[PDB]
Amino acid sequence: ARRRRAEVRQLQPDLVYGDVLVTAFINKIMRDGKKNLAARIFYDACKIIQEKTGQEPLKVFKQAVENVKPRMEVRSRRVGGANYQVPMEVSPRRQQSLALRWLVQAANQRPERRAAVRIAHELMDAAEGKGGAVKKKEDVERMAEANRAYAHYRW
Amino acid sequence: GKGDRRTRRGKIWRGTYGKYRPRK
Amino acid sequence: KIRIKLRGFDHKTLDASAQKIVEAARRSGAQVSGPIPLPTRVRRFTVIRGPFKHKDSREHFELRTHNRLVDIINPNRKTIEQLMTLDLPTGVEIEIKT
Amino acid sequence: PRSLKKGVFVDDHLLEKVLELNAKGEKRLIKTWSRRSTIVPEMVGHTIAVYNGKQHVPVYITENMVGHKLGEFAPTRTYR
Amino acid sequence: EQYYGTGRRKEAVARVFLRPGNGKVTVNGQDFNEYFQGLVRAVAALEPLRAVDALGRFDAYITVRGGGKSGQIDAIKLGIARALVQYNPDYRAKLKPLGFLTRDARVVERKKYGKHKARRAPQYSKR
Amino acid sequence: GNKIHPIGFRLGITRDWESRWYAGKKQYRHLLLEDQRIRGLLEKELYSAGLARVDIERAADNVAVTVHVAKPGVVIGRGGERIRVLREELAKLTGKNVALNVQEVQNPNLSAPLVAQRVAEQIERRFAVRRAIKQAVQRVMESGAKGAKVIVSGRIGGAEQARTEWAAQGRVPLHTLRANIDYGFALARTTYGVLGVKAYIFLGEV
Amino acid sequence: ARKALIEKAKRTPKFKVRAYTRCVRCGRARSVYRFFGLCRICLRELAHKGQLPGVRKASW
Amino acid sequence: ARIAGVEIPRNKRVDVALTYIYGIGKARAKEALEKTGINPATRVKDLTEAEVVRLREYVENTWKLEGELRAEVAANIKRLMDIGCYRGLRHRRGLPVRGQRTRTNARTRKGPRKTVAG
RNA sequence: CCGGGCACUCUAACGGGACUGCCCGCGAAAGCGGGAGGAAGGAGGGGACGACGUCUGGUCAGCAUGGCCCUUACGGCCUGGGCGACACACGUGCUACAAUGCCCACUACAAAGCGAUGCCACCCGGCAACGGGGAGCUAAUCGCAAAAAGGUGGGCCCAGUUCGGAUUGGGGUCUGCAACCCGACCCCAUGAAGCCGGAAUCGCUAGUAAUCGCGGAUCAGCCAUGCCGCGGUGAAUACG
Ligand SMILES: [Zn+2]
Repeated sequence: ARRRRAEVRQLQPDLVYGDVLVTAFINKIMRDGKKNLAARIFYDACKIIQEKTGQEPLKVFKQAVENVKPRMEVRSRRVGGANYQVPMEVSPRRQQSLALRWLVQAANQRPERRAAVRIAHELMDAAEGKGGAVKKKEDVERMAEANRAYAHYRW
Repeated sequence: GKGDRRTRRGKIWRGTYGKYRPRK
Repeated sequence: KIRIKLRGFDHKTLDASAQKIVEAARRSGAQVSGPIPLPTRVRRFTVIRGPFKHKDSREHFELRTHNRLVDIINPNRKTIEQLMTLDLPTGVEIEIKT
Repeated sequence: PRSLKKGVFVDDHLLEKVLELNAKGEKRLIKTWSRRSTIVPEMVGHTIAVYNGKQHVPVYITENMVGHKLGEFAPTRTYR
Repeated sequence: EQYYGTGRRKEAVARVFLRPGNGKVTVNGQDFNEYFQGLVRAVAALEPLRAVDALGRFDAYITVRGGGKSGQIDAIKLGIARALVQYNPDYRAKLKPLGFLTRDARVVERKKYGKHKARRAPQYSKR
Repeated sequence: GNKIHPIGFRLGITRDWESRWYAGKKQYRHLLLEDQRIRGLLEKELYSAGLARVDIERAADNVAVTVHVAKPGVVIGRGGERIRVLREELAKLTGKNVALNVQEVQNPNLSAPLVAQRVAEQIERRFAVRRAIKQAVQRVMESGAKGAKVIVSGRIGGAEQARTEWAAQGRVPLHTLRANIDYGFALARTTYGVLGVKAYIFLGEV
Repeated sequence: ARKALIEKAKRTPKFKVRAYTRCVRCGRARSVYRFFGLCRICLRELAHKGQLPGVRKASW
Repeated sequence: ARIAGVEIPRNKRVDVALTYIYGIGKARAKEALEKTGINPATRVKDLTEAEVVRLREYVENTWKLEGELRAEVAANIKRLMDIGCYRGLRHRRGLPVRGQRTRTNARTRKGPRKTVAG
């Protein structure tokens, strides 16, 4: 991005819920190219909440995920002494993706054999403020602020 | 797994025929 | 009724090299089978430029034997004469069958 | 592991001057380089002068030492 | 009574015949849900006939063959999105914003020397 | 080197191959064997007339030496004299027997290769290294040429100092894969180390 | 490569298991293409004009 | 359940539960459920009394195993020793035998990396 | 499939289409914001092409080529041996550590190439590599080939495990004068390390990375996981 600020890729509206950001999630499980399996993988961890519960995973991903979405983070920074950590108001598109870059990561970490489970079972704990991901997100929302000791370099 | 000479992808990798790798 | 194959080296040489072997017989044997295309097959060699090391630059080399067809439909000796040994082309060769 | 099939091969440099030798209690240490000839039974008594690419080496053959090829016992290069 | 709508994509021919009233697909046999095995991404070819409401009102005969199925659902897609205007060159309103009318540029690249994957360059150690 | 060879770069674009025969396969490997067995001499002994292009005709058994030669006369020979003393060497190989036919070359000062060996003979001459080159670039230049370039290399005057001396004029656009050009290369075995020279010639263009 | 080895341009080895191709001109052994019976080098500089009819600088 | 020479496929599908003998691999594994005809699936925890006996009886008699097999091999090697055949020569120094380079690699038949200096 | 018919695919061969021209805002202008319509853009995407010169970069084992030097030999000829060692260390990769996985059974879409004692449909002996006999092709119209991933059903249940296949014993097919030194391949057995890798560190901005599978050349068969290409499925992200 040294010449042009670049431009964001946009996608199709899930052949299901009718949303695309989820296309991403469904693709954040996508691994190796086989979104085929991953297609369902997500989908099922839904009808396994319509099999394991009776509330369509709409506010789950929603109200939950957006929580796993870091309201603020820390970064490096060099001057005359070193690369001092800096607290700064996170981005949207960043905060955003990190929702999933964290779901699918600490979500496949949870030991529940089949992809599906870990999936459903994660959105779960997520849509409750508990379990895997939310730590990191917080872990850092917490990291930042905890490092509020740095602001001389504001940004 | 790819060297399991005696498996599908085994003879399907090395690219050969044997007991496990049939004709049809 | 008169199969005429002719692979080649040039696209409209060959193409034309027989395109003279067409419409005459479209008023002699009855008609023709038209200037028949036919998918062309190729060869390649891409090799290491200059000996020793380097490699990575081989440079590519094609070569096409463009198989072409035009087949005159139905003889008639009028056909056999209407584009008989009534030849002309050089860059191409021909296979005669029926 | 190993394989010959229908028509095992014994070099007729030794196998040849082997059949003849035998006729008196076998010869007395053949000299044919041939270290690529299947070891054969009747020999069992001889001694082989097989090459080493520089050297010729002793090999009093046996029937047990048969399913072999003269120099599988003829160690080429040199180690420690 | 009859209309048309061809379709190519990523290398996959696929004319989308259509004699309205409904729209039962018949790709090389296997009715719609048999050729492309209910893979989430196959309910996308007819996607165009879904923002026009024709869907259950425009019968069609879909056949196709040319490389790989992931694309075919897109190849065919063209005509099933092409039909609604072929005969109805009016339907270009609830057509455009969806670009189901636009061709699919995306294609495949090709391996040049000093490479592994048409771009995937090897590696070196210390430098 | 960081260049190619426009001749190669320029084939189906403006320099149609020297050889013509088709088919190939069980064939090709020989047709281009003998083909390259006639060059051993042919356009070598007869270079003293036009060692330019050595075009070949064919159709199997239908050999030919459409060979182009500037000096249309150290050949043909009074109605057909050399055009035989050599058919008798044309068929000293060709079991197909060719229809040999010397070709009338125009201003040699437009025939790159010609110049190459030219300035080359004119380089074995020790005679005006560069000056000749300055001449060359011009001859060729004024003799119609729209561009002209010559490039001797490796040792000069026996310079124990290997070097490459430039020289061209008008305009010599290569990259313009189209405008058509022309090239040529020769040599010069020396009492100090064989070297060689190029020879380029842009022209009408298109 | 040199002329101390043209005992194959003939093809008469001694067995069906001996035929070091030898490139027409290059004459070396290491790359003797078949379709042209010469060398990978030969392929380049020659085809580089009209010494490989039917050829061309391959691109696509 | 002890089938072959001191062996015990327990709670694990008889099929492979047999490849638990220095003489059985998934090849002979089925050639058992054959001349034996036993329902291959169903764990051993369901294996009848005369069934265990048959393969027991068909396997112990049909192939040379464990003790016998093990030490039989000890011989071949023990063989290639006395006999100058290279094969022996290699088991002699504890290094590859059928056809490998030995500049590098072969860490398994040569043992754990023994570094030096140069 | 036998007619029957080019409207459709593709076939190789021509030419048409895009230029910031139209749309409207900034500006002196280039042109930049966005839109119109367009199959498409603001150089559609990918190549082929690498300036005057640079390090005396690389090769005289391609050949050539100035000269130095041995010449019953610092040519050669043949069999044999070596280039393939090995206490080790580096480079690039293959395979895998697995359950988004491995395995079996039934079914489907690749494009580009390739084949005359040369690829080889089939019937049939063998568990098998392969053998014996044989249909069409001179190759859009026969075949090498079957694509695999994947879809469907089902076997495994978190195990150094039906993961993974090193290594090793034994029998055996094959080219071939000959596979001990060193040939691939197939069958049985054996089944090793490896539960994702210290510091450090390599690739890619899209149909690319990733994953899957196909052919090619040299080539008797072959140490190819290499190389040169095709294509199937198809991301992430770039504040600055
Ligand atoms: Zn050569």
